[PDB]
Amino acid sequence: TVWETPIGVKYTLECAKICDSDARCNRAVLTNDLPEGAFISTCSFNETSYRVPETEYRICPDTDYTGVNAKVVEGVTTIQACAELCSNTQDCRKSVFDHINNACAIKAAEPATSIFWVQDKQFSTIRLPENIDPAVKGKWGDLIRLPVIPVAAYIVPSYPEPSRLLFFSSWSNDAFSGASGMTQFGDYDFATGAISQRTVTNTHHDMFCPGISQLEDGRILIQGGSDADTVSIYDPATNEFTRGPNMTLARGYQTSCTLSNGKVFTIGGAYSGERVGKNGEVYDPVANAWTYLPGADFRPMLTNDHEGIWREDNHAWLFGWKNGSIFQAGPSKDQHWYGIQGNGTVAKAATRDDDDAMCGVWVMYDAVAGKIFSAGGSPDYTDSPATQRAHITTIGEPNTPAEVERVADMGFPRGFANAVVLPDGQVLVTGGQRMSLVFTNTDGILVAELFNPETREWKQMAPMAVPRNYHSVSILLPDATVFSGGGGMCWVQNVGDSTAGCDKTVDHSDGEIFEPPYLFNEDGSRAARPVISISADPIKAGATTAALIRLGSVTHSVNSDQRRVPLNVTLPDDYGILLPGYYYLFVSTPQGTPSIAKTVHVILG
Ligand SMILES: *[C@@H]1O[C@H](CO)[C@@H](O)[C@H](O)[C@H]1NC(C)=O
Ligand SMILES: [Cu+2]
Repeated sequence: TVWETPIGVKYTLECAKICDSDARCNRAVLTNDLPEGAFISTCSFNETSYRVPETEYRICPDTDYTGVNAKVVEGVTTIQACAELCSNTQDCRKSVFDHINNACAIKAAEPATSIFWVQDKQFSTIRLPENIDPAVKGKWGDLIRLPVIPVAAYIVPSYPEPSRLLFFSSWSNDAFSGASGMTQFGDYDFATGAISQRTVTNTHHDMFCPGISQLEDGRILIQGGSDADTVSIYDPATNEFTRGPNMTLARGYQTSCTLSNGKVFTIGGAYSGERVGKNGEVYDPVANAWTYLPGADFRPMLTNDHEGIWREDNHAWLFGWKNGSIFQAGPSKDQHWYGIQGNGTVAKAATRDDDDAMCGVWVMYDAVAGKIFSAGGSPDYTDSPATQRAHITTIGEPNTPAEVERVADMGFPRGFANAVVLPDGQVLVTGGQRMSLVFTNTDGILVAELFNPETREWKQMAPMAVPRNYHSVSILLPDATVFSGGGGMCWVQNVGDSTAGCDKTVDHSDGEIFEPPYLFNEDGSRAARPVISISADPIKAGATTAALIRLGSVTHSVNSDQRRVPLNVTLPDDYGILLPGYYYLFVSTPQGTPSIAKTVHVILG
């Protein structure tokens, strides 16, 4: 028995309307689709327009705008009077009416401040609706609710294009501890909009805080984390998980990268296992064996962190390059080549910056010219003002110097931001916060920014709805849209222990999808997209505008699997440019408009 008020609110019919009249009433003697506190991208209820005496504003009932106020005024008794007050306040785009206390808040200016939109019966929100030109600024869809906070996500490789996204958290949907023989997992078909969860127990792996690398045959190698030694192998073709060999050394928060030769190198990972610097190691899918590399020395890639060595070897910016090489772009001030020959190899390649940029974003946007984009991050893991500084790092031959040029500063300092390269080799940076503060919404940037490497300039994109900071993700989707999601998670001392004491306002068990400008004509209508009608055949390197993009895996601001291979409309010879593994074929009109990718499985000589 569910009484649904006209405006759309819903109780679980005489005291009921008594309760709907008192903004302070949850119980009587309230059960909306979303819980109270939930963040929203769109009004969950029937809105109302409203015109001022001199001639407009949209009103969403039972909702709040959180963030700094320009003004709070105690006089006001009515939404209409709060609305009036906004019109008379210079630069007022958003205002809040507090039913309980007869108060009107004018929200401070976006994007200088960030403002969020929450379900809350105590309030009503008023807004001068932004006219957003999708041709200049793209468009965000509405929050997608998910069973599991997507702390880690990867595209499941399929034919003729992928349809699914796995994501995972820890032993719980919204909480982590230490080791626990289990991970909570979520499966989102973005063709059907279908969503399922599952507990993965068979690999005895809590995969929270892991390394992630897609192998040659498109299996995903999930390494360490809460079960610091345990390795899990995800088989797209059976959607089942297999136990890989224990790493030589227990790690968490380390990065891994697939190499030229379909081996996987990892270095660092002082978060879990022993709390000391971790030297390199390399997985051979063929031997099905890990090999400790004592000469792949952690010490040169250490950041200097206020929290010490726990953090310093974390989230290295690793790329497989030519002839089994590894480039380390950061986050440490200085960059380094690493090799797996003999027992190791490490050498300085360049100085990128005069400060470390922990969890800064990083992407190889042009493999064929070894161009790497980097921006944001913070000198320390947490309690650290993020940087606006960005760089193109140019890499020629493995183990010779590399070229770093400071390009223009981002519009916003970002810690814990996420990045994807797009078919045109533009980079989309989403989320992150002014000051790295683990488990916070604080000063989450909502405006996406698109860096043009051809121009070396930034454009501000339309704003998303939720802050995407610690434990968030971004990842390219086959239809050339960006998925942005997660945030939060709560530490509890033991597995099973109650989550009741956790602040869930920082938990964002959901995502949202960006349609970049390139999907829109000058009139805001969706551009006509090139279609493709390709052999589903393992093609090898060097065999015969367009671009390939390797399927992404992503956690903790680390996307080690994504790589843009620009083409001649004809694959390149070098596997250290064309890393083997599953890609996206993007054919795009010479105005800039791309296809729904066709999946292309590159294999080794
Ligand atoms: C494509 O051809 C151009 C000249 O035709 C060449 O310089 C370039 O290296 C080739 N591929 C890419 C992606 O640049
Ligand atoms: Cu974490």
